[PDB]
Amino acid sequence: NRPNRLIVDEAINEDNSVVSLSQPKMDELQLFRGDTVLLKGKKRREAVCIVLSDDTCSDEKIRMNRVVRNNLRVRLGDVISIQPCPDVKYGKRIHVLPIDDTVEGITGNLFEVYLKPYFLEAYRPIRKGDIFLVRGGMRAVEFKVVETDPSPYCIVAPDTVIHCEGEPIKREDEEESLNEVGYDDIGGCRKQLAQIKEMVELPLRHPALFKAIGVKPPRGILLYGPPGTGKTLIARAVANETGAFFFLINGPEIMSKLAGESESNLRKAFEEAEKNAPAIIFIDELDAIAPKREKTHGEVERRIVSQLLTLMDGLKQRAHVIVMAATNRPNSIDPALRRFGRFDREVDIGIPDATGRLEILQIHTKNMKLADDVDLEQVANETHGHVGADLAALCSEAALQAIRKKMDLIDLEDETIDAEVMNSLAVTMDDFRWALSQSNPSALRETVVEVPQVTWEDIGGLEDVKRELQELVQYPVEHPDKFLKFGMTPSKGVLFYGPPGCGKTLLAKAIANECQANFISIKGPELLTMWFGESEANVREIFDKARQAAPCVLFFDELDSIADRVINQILTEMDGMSTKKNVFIIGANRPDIIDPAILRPGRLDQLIYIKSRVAILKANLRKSAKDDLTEICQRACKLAIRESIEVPEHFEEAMEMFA
Amino acid sequence: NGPEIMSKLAGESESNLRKAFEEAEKNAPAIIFIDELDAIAPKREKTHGEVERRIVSQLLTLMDGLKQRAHVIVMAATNRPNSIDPALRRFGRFDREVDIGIPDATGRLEILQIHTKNMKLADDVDLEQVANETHGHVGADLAALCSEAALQAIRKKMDLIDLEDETIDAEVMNSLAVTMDDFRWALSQSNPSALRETVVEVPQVTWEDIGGLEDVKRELQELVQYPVEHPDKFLKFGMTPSKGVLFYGPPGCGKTLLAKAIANECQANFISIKGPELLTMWFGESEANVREIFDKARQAAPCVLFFDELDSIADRVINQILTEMDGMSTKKNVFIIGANRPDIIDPAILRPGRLDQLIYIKSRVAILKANLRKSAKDDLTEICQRACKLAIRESIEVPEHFEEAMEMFA
Ligand SMILES: Nc1ncnc2c1ncn2[C@@H]1O[C@H](COP(=O)(O)OP(=O)(O)NP(=O)(O)O)[C@@H](O)[C@H]1O
Ligand SMILES: Nc1ncnc2c1ncn2[C@@H]1O[C@H](COP(=O)(O)OP(=O)(O)NP(=O)(O)O)[C@@H](O)[C@H]1O
Ligand SMILES: Nc1ncnc2c1ncn2[C@@H]1O[C@H](COP(=O)(O)OP(=O)(O)O)[C@@H](O)[C@H]1O
Repeated sequence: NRPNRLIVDEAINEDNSVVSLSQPKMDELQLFRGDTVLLKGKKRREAVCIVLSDDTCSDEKIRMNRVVRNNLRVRLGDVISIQPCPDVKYGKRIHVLPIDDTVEGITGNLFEVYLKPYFLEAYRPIRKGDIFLVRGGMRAVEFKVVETDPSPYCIVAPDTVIHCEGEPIKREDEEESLNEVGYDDIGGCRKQLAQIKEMVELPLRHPALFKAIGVKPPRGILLYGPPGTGKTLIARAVANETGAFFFLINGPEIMSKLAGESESNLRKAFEEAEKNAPAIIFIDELDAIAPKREKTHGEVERRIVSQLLTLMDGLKQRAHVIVMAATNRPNSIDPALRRFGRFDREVDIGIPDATGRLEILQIHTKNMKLADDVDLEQVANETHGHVGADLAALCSEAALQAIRKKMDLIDLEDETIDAEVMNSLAVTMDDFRWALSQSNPSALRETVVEVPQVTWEDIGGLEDVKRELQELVQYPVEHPDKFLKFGMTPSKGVLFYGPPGCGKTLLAKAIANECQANFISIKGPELLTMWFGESEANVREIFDKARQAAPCVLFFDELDSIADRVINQILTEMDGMSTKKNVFIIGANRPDIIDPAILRPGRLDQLIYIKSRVAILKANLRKSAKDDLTEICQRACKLAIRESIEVPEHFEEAMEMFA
Repeated sequence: NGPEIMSKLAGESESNLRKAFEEAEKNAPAIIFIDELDAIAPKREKTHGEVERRIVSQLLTLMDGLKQRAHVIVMAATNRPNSIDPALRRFGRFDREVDIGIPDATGRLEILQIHTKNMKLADDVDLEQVANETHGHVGADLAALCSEAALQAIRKKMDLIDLEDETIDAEVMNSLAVTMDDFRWALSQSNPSALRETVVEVPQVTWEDIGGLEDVKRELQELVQYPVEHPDKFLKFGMTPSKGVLFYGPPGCGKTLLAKAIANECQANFISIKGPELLTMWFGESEANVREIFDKARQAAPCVLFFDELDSIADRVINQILTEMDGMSTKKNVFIIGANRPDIIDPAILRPGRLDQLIYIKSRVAILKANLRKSAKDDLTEICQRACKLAIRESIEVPEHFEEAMEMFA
């Protein structure tokens, strides 16, 4: 019913002048490639840009970056009308202007700097009144098309004289900034972002629905993670994204107010968020305001939490507010905010994976002229355990470096601090090398969630167990119905005991690869020691970030390290682990100091043990002449590389009771 | 609302509680319900305040001030005996405990049913199923589920169909159905993580899941199957029934599946307090947590208690379980089972007034029949499982394997 209309979705191609559809739709709409389309959005707007194809598009959702989307006064979810519009004629005169707030500080001629680079061989269809963004000179510039000759919309051709006077246009009310915290600004946090998104989607963008309805719509949204994971952003952006009024509550701020005035604030906090509703009240650094754990010692520290819990209930479904809190971990927060009616929806944000950090890194360089030798992916690679902040700060450092070298030293000619300068000012792969080898690479590490990369290629011999695990996992994850035709239910865990350097680990990380499910490597030394004292509570937390990161396979290497608390605790959270969910559990030199209970059912009821020393030499020199296991292959790669520096091709020089 | 009553200026707090009763004593009969009390009156070791102390008082000053003629029944909701101040327990204040607990198999169903008495559930919505896989949830958990699952429907079908237009009206929601795929989504979320604890269920397993050793089988039925159905037949001899029994021996022997069974023949609940568990996964220094167990024990009667893996641990925990063992009103349905190391076992536990009954655990030929019942026609289970597998893995590759799988103390 009404084919020409489709639901706006985020864009894959960040290029302003393009909207991409799915092929079947485009044929249904007699649309080709270079095809120029017309777009009628909300508030009576029209945005004529170019349409393309896209395999991951929806047969009814038109992908489109925020520019083309704000130029329609549309949010993500609203549906627009597309219509082929090939009757556009090469402009003649394109009189434009910069929104006075993206230019405050840049001197010189904009045109030459941002305009020309922008249009040169693009022919970007443009329509009178469109606000488009240009990233150059190490920042962002918003330009408003004031008057276009082939009116309304024309195609900026090479012969279309593009005028630019000198009276930056004041930013009109409704024309929200494009420099605004957006979805496109958050990277690496895909799957979980996607979760915040649906929770609010309904109550936040479809208000009335919760009037003609009587259903419990989340109110409190808690975000977990370590400082710099990007909660604020993910927050300010989901609000800035769905047209909600965003009202912030900086936790340290709310404490730095006279003993009492504190309250009044939180109250106005909600008293103002309940005004412009839909609205998201974001409590930043909550663990500072409401940490009623064993740090709760105060005649006023207690009144505050109350006052907030008195409001974290006071809000009715009709209020149209979704309160979002950002704490660090289950224990930083008061166990009373967990009540069902307050902050009941946890969303774990975590450390960005290999790909993440890249996106992230990419996201913060969308302005600086990176060099041809800047392999951002590289930067992403050697940075193993960083968070957003760490990664962003890096781009600033690395960047400032450029500016600290080339430019001001060249002060000698003079101080032309202008556009053309920053514009051509490049940041080479040596600027990141400097930024990285600093006093900032020291990132606050913790337990990471990655997607196993190693397959069965890095494990030779013992192919006995290999064809076994694939049956307790490679079948209940891809073949769900084949496991309801027998009656029996899958195992919750398994155990791998034996001598060191045997293969257990490289196997546990492997088994997950064949299921594309994450992994969690909780080393033995580690829970007890390097984490937090008396942390039988830290253990339940592990499972939280475990069952949540599903599909996944858990693995506690070196279980012999430790019926005591820790063990018994890992055992308790082992039974309460919703079996009917993707939460596998591996185990790990001393089958004696091992509590038999761990051997017992409902836990590690599976018992395994670890030709071999002939093929484990092939998968140990693959990426490495043609004539403990690795303790030798390494003493060779060395005497082999030390023999060259002194022709890349050594060895002679290197040379059951329990079962 | 307890947090509410604390979030008021140091002092105004009182005035409230007073009007609280000053208004409830007006429209009386009336029930003054103190929500989240453990926040107001937790005079346990968290009682550190020149004002935290005045409040509790002020309330205890009223929790007495009320006369029979007042016509008010004050109801408090706390989490456990220790969350509350031991002074509210005085006879005259809050003296009547009513333990609400985690909903059993049937419960969760009703519950689930109760929150869908409005949404057009689909013909393929087996609510009982939802009830089944959700083992340890509470009301909230279960309700929140219906909302999630529900919103799901509304988040799919409807607004996507925004394309026609936004007719948010009755006929829409009316025909808007919530399928068994909406609950599948709601369940496989970040909410199924329910706050588990010790549950009270009605043993389902009978004597069918235990073959061999029918010696003890015809024994327990005499210390329970007779004093629960035949009360007078136990006052015609003089002797009084045993308060407990003990089952020691090698692993995977049958003790547990027996303790849960013995209760089934009496339709009496059961409580499985695993060994690792009291000490570890509960709360530290919890010789007080142990008396609590008996509280939720004698209360859930008729019932049979069972501490599996007693060898895990005269120390506190044990001695404590022993103390609350004598003070356990014998003239009430409070049986007590026990549970690989008859050495690290304090003889006192062997002694009378406790586990004066001592038992030990054909067999490995019939324990194979009750292990393949609901499962060809040509440690005990450590094999029957390696078979059901190589049997189902042999099909995915026709539902019918084995060859492939293959006293000092007494
Ligand atoms: N099957 C294998 N294939 C390739 N390399 C292996 C294999 N087994 C052991 N290694 C090498 O031996 C070292 C120990 O590897 P790993 O398998 O990760 O530990 P582990 O045997 O599981 N540890 P542990 O639990 O203490 O016995 C590594 O540096 C590997 O390169
Ligand atoms: N009599 C029995 N009938 C059927 N199955 C049994 C029997 N005894 C043991 N099993 C199996 O053995 C495993 C251990 O069962 P269970 O009887 O519950 O423990 P237990 O012997 O009481 N434990 P423990 O106190 O450590 O010796 C289970 O998976 C059962 O299926
Ligand atoms: N996942 C990410 N992708 C891109 N940028 C990120 C991400 N996480 C953090 N950042 C950047 O790091 C900084 C940290 O932001 P913020 O959300 O406020 O931190 P916090 O998690 O402490 O609240 C921001 O300026 C943001 O742009």
